[PDB]
Amino acid sequence: GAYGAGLAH
Amino acid sequence: SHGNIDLGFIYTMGAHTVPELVQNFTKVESHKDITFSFFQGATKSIIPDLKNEKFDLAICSYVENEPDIEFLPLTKQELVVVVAENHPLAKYDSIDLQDTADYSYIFFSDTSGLRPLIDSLFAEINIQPKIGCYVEEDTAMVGLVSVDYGISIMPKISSLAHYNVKVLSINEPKHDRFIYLASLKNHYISPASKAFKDFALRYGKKHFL
Amino acid sequence: SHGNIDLGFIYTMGAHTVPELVQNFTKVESHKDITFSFFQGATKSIIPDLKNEKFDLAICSYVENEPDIEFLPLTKQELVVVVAENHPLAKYDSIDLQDTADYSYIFFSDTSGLRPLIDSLFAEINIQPKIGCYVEEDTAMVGLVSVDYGISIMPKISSLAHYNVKVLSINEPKHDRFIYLASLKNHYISPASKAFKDFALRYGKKHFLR
Ligand SMILES: O=C(O)C1=C[C@@H](O)[C@@H](O)[C@H](O)C1
Ligand SMILES: O=C(O)C1=C[C@@H](O)[C@@H](O)[C@H](O)C1
Repeated sequence: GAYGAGLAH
Repeated sequence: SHGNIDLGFIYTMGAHTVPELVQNFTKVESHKDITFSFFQGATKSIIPDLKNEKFDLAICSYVENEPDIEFLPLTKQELVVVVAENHPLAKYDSIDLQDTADYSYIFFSDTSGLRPLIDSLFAEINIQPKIGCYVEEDTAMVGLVSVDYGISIMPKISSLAHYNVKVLSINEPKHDRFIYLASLKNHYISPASKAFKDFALRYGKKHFL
Repeated sequence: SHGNIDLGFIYTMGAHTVPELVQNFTKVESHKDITFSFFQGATKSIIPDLKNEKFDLAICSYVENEPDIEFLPLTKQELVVVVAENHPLAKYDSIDLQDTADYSYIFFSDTSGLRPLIDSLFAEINIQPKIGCYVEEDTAMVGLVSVDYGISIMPKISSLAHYNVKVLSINEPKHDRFIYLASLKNHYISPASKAFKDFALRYGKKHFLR
C-alpha cells in the first residue's frame, strides 16, 4: 500500500 | 540456480529484515545453491560501494542527487524518542519532538542515511537540538541512552525492549522513514542478483509496506 | 579536564561496555566537561583510523605486527557456538568445536579482529569449516542463525537470548578472547584522553578481566 507513497521525493 | 550475491545494508536490517528475505528467497528449490556475502554499514559508506561495484545490491536510505542509483521502496520504520527510565520524559508514552528541546541528544553521525529525515523534523519545528555526542550504529546509541548519557531519536527496533529505557512515540511532527532497495542504473546485473532483487521487491510490497 | 575524546570501538562494545565506562568516568566532577564522539567498526578498519588520528583511543582486537600501536588488556569475551533453536546441535548444552564439522557457518569476514583466534581454533583441531556466507557485524550474524541459514561461532552477548537460537558453550578447544585499549605508541595524548585511558584500564582490571 505504501509503495507508491515511498516513490515520492 | 548457481551464483553469488554481494549485498550491503544498513545496520538495523541485519537483525530481522535481511534474514527474513534470505530465508524466504532460499526456500525455493532453484535458489538453494545461490550464495551471499553480507556487508553492514551506514548509507553514506554504502553508496560508494555500490558505485565501485563491491555490492551487487544495497538496502539503505534514499540519498538526494544520486541519479546513477535507483532507489525502490522496500520497507519502513517508525522513528521514536528513547530515554533512560529515570529521565523526566519517561513518565510519558508519546511526545512532540519540541518537548525534547531541553535535553542532550545522542545524535546520529553525518554518515547516517537517517540524518536528512531527522534534521528536517527539527527544522520543521524550528528547534536546534542540544547534541551531546555522536554515534553511528544503533546498539551503541541505545547503550548510551540506557546509562542516561543522553536521549535519542532513532528507529523503533526490537532490541530497545531489552534496555532500561522508555520508548516514546512521536506525535508531531509527522514522519515517514522509508528504506530502499538500491542498485546502479543502466548496469549489468547477474541472474542471481536480478532474481533476488525482483524477489525482495515483491516480498516488501506484500509483507513490509 | 576538558576537551574532546574520539573513541573508536568494535561493535560489541556499544551495548554495555562503553556505556559503563563513560557513565562511571563522567561521575567525576573534573570529567563532567569532557566530550566524546563514538565510532563503531571492525578491528581492521579501526587500526588505520588510530594511525591517521581520527580516533584518540580505540577498543579492539589485538593485531600482530603493529609496532606503532600499544595494546593493553581491557576486557574479555567468551566464544560460543550459536545454532537455530531446532538445529540438530540444539539437543546439547555444550559441544566440542569439532562437533560442528558437518554444518554450514555464517562466518566472520576477514575485516574481523576475531578471525585470528577463530581460525586458530579450527586449525588446532585440524578442521576446515564449511562456510556458507560471511558477515561483519554481530546482530546480522545471529539474525541469520535465527532463520537457520547457518550456525556460527561468536562472542556471547546479551542479545543472543532474544533470538530463536540455542547458545552452546565450547568445551574444546578453550582459548581466551581478549579485547584491548589501543593507542598510538609514544604519541602526545591529551589530558582528557589520558585521564580516560588510565580510568578505563584500571576499571577493566578491577571489573572486566577477572
Ligand atoms: O540509514 C542509515 O544509513 C542508518 C540508520 C541508522 O538507524 C543507523 O543504523 C546508522 O546510522 C545507518
Ligand atoms: O574484534 C573485531 O574486530 C570484531 C569482533 C566481532 O565480534 C564483530 O563485532 C566484528 O567482526 C568486529
